[PDB]
Amino acid sequence: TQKRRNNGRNKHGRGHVKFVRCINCSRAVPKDKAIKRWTIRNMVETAAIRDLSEASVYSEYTIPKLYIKLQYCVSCAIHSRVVRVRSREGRRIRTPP
Amino acid sequence: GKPAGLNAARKLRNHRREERWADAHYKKRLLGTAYKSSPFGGSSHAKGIVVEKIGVEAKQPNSAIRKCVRVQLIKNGKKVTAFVPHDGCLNFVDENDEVLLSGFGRKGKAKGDIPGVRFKVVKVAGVGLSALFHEKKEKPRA
Amino acid sequence: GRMHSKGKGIASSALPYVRSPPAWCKADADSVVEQILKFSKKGMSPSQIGVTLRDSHGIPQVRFITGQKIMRILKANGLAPELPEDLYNLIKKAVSVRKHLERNRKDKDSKFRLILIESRIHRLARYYRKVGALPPTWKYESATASALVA
Amino acid sequence: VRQSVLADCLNNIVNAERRGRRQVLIRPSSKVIVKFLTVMQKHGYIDEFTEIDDHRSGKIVIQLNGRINKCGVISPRFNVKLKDIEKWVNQLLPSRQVGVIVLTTSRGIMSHNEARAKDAGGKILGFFY
Amino acid sequence: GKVHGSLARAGKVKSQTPKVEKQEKPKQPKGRAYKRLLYVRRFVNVTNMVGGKRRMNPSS
RNA sequence: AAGUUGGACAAACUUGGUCAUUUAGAGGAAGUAAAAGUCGUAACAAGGUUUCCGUAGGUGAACCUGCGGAAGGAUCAUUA
RNA sequence: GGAUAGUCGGGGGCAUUCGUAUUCAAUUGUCAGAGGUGAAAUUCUUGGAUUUAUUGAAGACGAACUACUGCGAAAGCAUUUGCCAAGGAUGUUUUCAUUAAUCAAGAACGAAAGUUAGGGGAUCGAAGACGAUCAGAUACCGUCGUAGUCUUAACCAUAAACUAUGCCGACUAGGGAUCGGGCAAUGUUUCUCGACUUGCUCGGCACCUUACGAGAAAUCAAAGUCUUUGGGUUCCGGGGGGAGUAUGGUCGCAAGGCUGAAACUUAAAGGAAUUGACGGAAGGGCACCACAAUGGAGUGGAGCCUGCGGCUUAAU
RNA sequence: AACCAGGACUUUUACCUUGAAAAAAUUAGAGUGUUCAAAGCAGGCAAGUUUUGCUC
RNA sequence: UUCGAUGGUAGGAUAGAGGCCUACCAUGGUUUUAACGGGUAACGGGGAAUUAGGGUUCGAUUCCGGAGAGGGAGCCUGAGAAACGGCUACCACAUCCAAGGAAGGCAGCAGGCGCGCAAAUUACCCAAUCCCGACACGGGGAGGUAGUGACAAGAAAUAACAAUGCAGGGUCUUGUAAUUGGAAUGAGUACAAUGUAAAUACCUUAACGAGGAACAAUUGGAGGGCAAGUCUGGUGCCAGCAGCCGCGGUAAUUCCAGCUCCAAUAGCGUAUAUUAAAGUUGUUGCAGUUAAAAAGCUCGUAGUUGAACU
Ligand SMILES: [Zn+2]
Repeated sequence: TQKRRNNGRNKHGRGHVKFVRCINCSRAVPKDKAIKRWTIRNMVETAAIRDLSEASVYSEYTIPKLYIKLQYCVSCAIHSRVVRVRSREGRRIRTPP
Repeated sequence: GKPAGLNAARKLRNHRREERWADAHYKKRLLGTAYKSSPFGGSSHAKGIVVEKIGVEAKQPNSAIRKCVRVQLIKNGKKVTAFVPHDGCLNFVDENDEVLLSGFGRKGKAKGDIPGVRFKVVKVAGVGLSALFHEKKEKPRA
Repeated sequence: GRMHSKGKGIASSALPYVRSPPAWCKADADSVVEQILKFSKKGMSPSQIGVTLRDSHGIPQVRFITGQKIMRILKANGLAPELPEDLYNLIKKAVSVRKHLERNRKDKDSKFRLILIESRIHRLARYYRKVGALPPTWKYESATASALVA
Repeated sequence: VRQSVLADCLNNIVNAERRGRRQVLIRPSSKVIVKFLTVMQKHGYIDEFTEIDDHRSGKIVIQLNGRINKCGVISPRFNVKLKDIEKWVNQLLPSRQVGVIVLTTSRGIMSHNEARAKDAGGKILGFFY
Repeated sequence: GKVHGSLARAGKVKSQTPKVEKQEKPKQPKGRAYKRLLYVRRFVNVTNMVGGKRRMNPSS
């Protein structure tokens, strides 16, 4: 029974896709079949901005930030709750929440 | 799908002939299993020489002693099994009684819960069945 | 569908319903014939010259005026090439691929393309042999394909 | 490659009739198609049809008036004798009074009843009802 | 296919069922007479009506 | 006429080989019908190391692992 | 089918440019732990471990941009540049004129792994080596590490080699995105063309709705135009095991590949979907026969009433 | 010459129609009262002379 | 393809054509449209069975053609035989034997042994059909006639005429009748006439010729498929049924005994082979995403299919 029309991943007009590695476990996962998530974080805590401003120079200069991308396999994404099992009708909703 | 040309008779006939062997009925009928591998040679009835008696156990969900007999065919000497229809006649059917065997109905398949039985006794010692159970005709002297 | 491809392109040319030269195009049906003969004397392709009369000279489809095809006109006038245009072009392409293959020994894609061209050239040669446009003994040669193209 | 233009014409006609459209366009055109259309038009299943004559095989625009359940082709065109007409009618036609089988006999393309009157068999082209 | 069997227990019941006697009965015509007889009593002489059961083998 | 020299037809017999069938043959490796026992998930749930395919090694047992694939997955989804 | 013009493409081959990452080597600043795991353990480290700074070498690989986007017959293809051969679509009043579709046989290519050798071998890593782990671990886990992963020249020939869906041709409903091409804009913008937007069309990758229609249903713009059954053409199956097993033939140096049964046995295997049940699955909650609480009282610890099994007797 | 008529006219077919030629038994089926029937190919007149025969 | 396989020349042999054979000369002939080899539990056909159509199976067998007389081989006579109810030689059988020898063939008609699941009289006749011959007359186990069988087919006998309390129904009408009398009696027993070569049988036909043992009609089933039992006694997941499901551990409608009914009827049942079912062999007319099955992809030959127009 074909659960998903995509068969679990988006791939059309192609025969092979270069695989990548997971993060929590580092499993072999296809590039499209993986789960891509964005975690844009700051270099300090929300409560550490005041301490940094008191103990910084350069006239309260803008604190930088870190952009990193995470690739999760199916099992790790489900376990880490970044991706969860949905109902049959709700599976088709590809729009992010 | 299948060719639909006015001159595709050879292709249709060849495909039908090649695929006809898939059917079990055609394969049996054309391989001569009723004569070579079968205990008989296509005969409806045959005669045999009794060897012994076996109380074959019944498979699930039953458990019974069916007082079957092990027989040796007269024409070939091979050993097969036979079933006694009437009840309690085991003492009546002895060994080396020149028994008469026939099929059972499935054309070479086991009947019910007893594996390895395909033949049943029609006549024994020339007196036949259905008479020694009602005491209509008694067995002859041997 | 494409002969040796998965494409289904339908690009072509739609000839007009009219079969007559334009009003101003007083091509007089003989100056064009002389122009075609001059364009064939150098040895240009019949398709290429027909393009030149369509673009530079401004001549309509040459049949509508001259009454005969480009190939037919030059054949009647005697300037008939030894081999058909499509036959010669395919042999040229096959020769070029084989010359590339003998240098680059690790081009399996080019070898496959060469095999397709060899299939195409043989089928076209078989048709031309059947139609009688060529001598009956026209066995295509792999070693002398350079001879056949030139 | 197009193997039989008659099959394409009849498939287009039956498809348009199922869709309910009152007009249908058939490309290309041939004498067999014209003869088949004439037979069904004479029998009353087909309204006027006009043959657009370009410098090609041609095109046909047919006015559909309903009252057609199914029109189809019989491929390959089996040779049909006089005694085979009854078998073909039983196999294809809904009954002995409804439906027409078109045969290309020696005297031309016509219905099975007319061919039977002509006392000449031929090859089966198709059917319509 | 199992090496197991008690040859003595065969025909156990047949040797212990008591044998009863049979009551003599007058002759009943058979064949066409029986077919005619059942036809004569097939729709008229009925006591199993009221329900439509038509039990030709009554039980009590 | 019997007999005799040559020619062919040549039945049949010895010696060997080949073909089809059958009968042997201890013993070795298979599964099916299977006395209690034996046995943990290898698979059925995230079957408790997600599953499966090809390939190679290793392991009393299903099997474990390396490489590449598929979801028939437990994800059709991160546009910020 | 062949030209011809602008193109387009992570299509192919050869040469060539760049990138940091990993590991290693020298030297320098320093000393207590460093690694690793849920917790460990092994190993190395006051001899200079880990970290940090400079230089150099090795091979592998092209992150981010990387997309329900592109190319290739498929397998597959992602750093720059140059060369060579080629390909589809588009435009075309370009050329030939049926030159076409399908394939038994027959041949080219054919992931990864496997083989023969040479070169090369950083990381990972079959086999293997150790230490927790449960009762046993022998496997998962951590470090090291063999063949292997790279390239050259020869092999084979299979995978869930998938779109579980052969190829060609015609018809069949609504929408919006998307790649390539072309047509039109007294539309915007740019130091003669390009970028953006809009409309039309052809050729692709797809998506949402609907079901006239199909199916056993899941679902399907094909799996529709099929009891109203016929456009053309290859491959393949006839209940499950036995068994892709034995034997036979054939290709390969080999592992193995192709072809490929019978006897015997079974009344069922199998697909879709529904309802309960279960999950060391998730999400909402509810509970001193659940926990948190510094909990309070206790039983169990000593001895007795009463009842239950063992013992005795004849009945206990 | 051709103008009229007559003999041959398929280049070569497949296809369709029809005809010739070709066992009987069999099958379908026509006719006929083995008392019906399976049958068989026989049969029928004529009810007042019992007809030196006729008819399928 | 030698020791003839393809063709040519010449010759021999045959009744005659011919590589049928011989000498020479060239290497030819068949074949994926299946040559060659193998199996056939294969004599072929008219035909038979099933029956929408299409199809599938069978044909040893009343007719036609072919081969054979245990197995081959050779030959005389004769127009015609490689004859076997003609002969010769060998092999395998069996045979009288003074041990020197002769010698024989029922797959012809009856009959016997054996293999067998399986198949009949060591009967009568040339009267009908035709055949042979020197022939109006002879012969014909060809053929006809009869005898025994369980079966291949077609027709019907086991009866019906009344009184009978009641269930009734409606003074009209069926029922079992522990009952009787008169009616219609047909098979058989037996001399006649036909029949027949003579007989058997058949039609007519001297006469005798049923009251309950009359002159007793049975085979399977009664849970479903598929029709008919929660009726009674015995065993009790045992005995056993049971084509399949399924029943049987004391209330057994399915086990064995009584009763009743059901389908068929001188027939019923069982086994095997085949057909319809099977649209599960699909040309008509199957199916290939997930149930069995689209080859990893591409080229492309036989093969199939092939745009429109005269
Ligand atoms: Zn992971």
